[PDB]
Parts: sequence; structure tokens; C-alpha cells
Amino acid sequence: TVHIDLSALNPELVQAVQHVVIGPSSLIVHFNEVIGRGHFGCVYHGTLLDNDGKKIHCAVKSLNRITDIGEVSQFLTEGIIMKDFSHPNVLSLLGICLRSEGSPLVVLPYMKHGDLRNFIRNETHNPTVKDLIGFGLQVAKGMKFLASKKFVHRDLAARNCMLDEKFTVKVADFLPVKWMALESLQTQKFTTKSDVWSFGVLLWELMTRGAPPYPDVNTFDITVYLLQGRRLLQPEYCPDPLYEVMLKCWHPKAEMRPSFSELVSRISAIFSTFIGEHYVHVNATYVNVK
Ligand SMILES: NC1CCN(Cc2ccn3ncnc(Oc4ccc(NC(=O)NC(=O)Cc5ccc(F)cc5)cc4F)c23)CC1
Repeated sequence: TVHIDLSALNPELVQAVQHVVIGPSSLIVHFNEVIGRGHFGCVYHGTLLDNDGKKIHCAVKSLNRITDIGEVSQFLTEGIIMKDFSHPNVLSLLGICLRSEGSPLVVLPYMKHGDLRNFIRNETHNPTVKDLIGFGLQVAKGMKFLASKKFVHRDLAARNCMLDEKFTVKVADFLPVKWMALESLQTQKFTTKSDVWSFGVLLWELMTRGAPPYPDVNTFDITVYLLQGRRLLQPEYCPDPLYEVMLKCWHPKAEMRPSFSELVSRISAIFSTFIGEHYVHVNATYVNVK
């Protein structure tokens, strides 16, 4: 029972929130266990009673409160944006259950290992070149899926990719100038080819085990830096063929950049050549760098 006129939302718009709803008669939320509140909502640990037995772990997403109906359609329209995202490498929506008491919730599958960036930066973890390339391969597969749905991410980065118990990457979304294409920096226009550029930066984050891109650069003022004729350097443990792909992702002519289908293809080949014997270590010069 909220004190806001919600049905004044977008009928012939957000009516699909029903054929996706999952009655509270099966979802248990743990408001005491907070996994993390990014900035525009609190995320807790949750459980789902699948049908009449199967219980499953998950991450419940909720918002502040009354800042009007506008932001309620924003949190909903979005969660519904994931509804059609049926791909193993894309973070999906379990459903949306409604109490309407002052904060609707979106149910996501729990990601045991959190985000790809914190996971790889972890010194207790021991990824090989193969594992890191594999994570990158999984990201390209999800992006290949998203591009096919004509969905432009606009914010692809290791911090936005989630990792689950089976080590399956789920591309997700929790101005990032350092991941932006030259043409986007200049004309604020985002495209799939601009995601490919961000994917090239993401591969660099992976091979550097989460070092921040261009530490030394003004940020913004990245445009002037790139225009001087610069790109991120090849990480120590990055295979040449992979750096070559990174260089392609950062092509000056967007249309000249490989598609995500080509990226999956190219990267699956590179990945196939490694056996898991080359361990990737952290770079002394990147450590502690923000
Ligand atoms: N970097 C942060 C740090 C905290 N961490 C919280 C966390 C830990 C474990 N989990 N498990 C699940 N979910 C956890 O948080 C969340 C992680 C992602 C989302 N995403 C959305 O709400 N929406 C989308 O992703 C939309 C979208 C989907 C696909 C796209 F290609 C583009 C956009 C919501 C969360 F709540 C969590 C998290 C990553």
C-alpha cells in the first residue's frame, strides 16, 4: 500500500511488468544482509521458493522511496529491459514481486564472486592467461548477444560484469571517459562499435588484473591524449595476438572495428591455444593505483 498513484504509469508501456511478476508468496528477503548499495538502491541477500520446493539464492534490488512516480518507472522500465536478456553471459531478471508499500524490488540471480574487476584484482586468486582470456571470451559472447538485440550497453567495463559460482561471466550494468571511444568523447554518440572500444579496454583490465586505465591522464582530457596518437600499452602477460585484437577494438574508424561475432571468433581461437600454465601476476607499477 503505497501512497502514490502508480497505475498512472505507462499502461501500454510497462504492462509487461505483470507477465513477469512473481507473487510475494514465494520470495524471502533478508534486509539484515546487505550485499552492497551501489548508489541508487540497496541490494540484499534473497531466497526464491521455485514452484513448490526448489529454493534458490538471489540478489534483491530495491530503491530509495518517494521521489515520485517518474523514478518508479525508471527502476521498472529497466528491470523489464533485462526481461528479454536470455543468454548465459547476460545478467538476467528472475522476476519482480510487488508489495507496493514504498519500494518495488527486482530479483536477480546471486553472483557469488561479485564483479570481474574485484575478482581479478584479488591477490588470493591465481588466474592464468587462459582464465583471463576466458572471462573476456564470455564477455564478447554476451555482447554478441546484446548487439543482436540492438542493445547498446554504453558502459561496458570489468566492474559491470558479474561472476557466478561456475565462473560464468554475466555482462551487466550497476561518464566513464577512459572506456569511451574517441567519437563518443567528441560527439557523445554511443553505438555498438563504441562498445567494442570499451570491450578493448575491458580486455586490458583483464590482462592487467584490474589496473585502472591511463593512471596518469587528466580524466577527462583523454581526448587530447588519444589524439596525440596513444593507446593503452600491452600488459606484461597479454599475448601479442590479444593485444592485436585490443588494437582493433580501438580503431579510429568505428566502422573498421571488429563486430562482437568476430571478437568471439578471434578470441575463442586465441583462448584455445592456452592450457592454463601461464600465471598472470600483478604489475608493481599499477598496484595501489586508483
Ligand atoms: N560493482 C558492484 C559491487 C557490488 N555488487 C553487488 C552484488 C554482489 C552480488 N550480486 N549478485 C547480484 N547482483 C548484484 O548487484 C547487482 C549487479 C548488477 C545489477 N544490474 C542491474 O540491476 N541491472 C542491469 O544489470 C541491467 C543491465 C543488464 C544487462 C546489460 F547488458 C546492461 C544492463 C544489479 C545488481 F543489484 C550483486 C555489484 C557489483
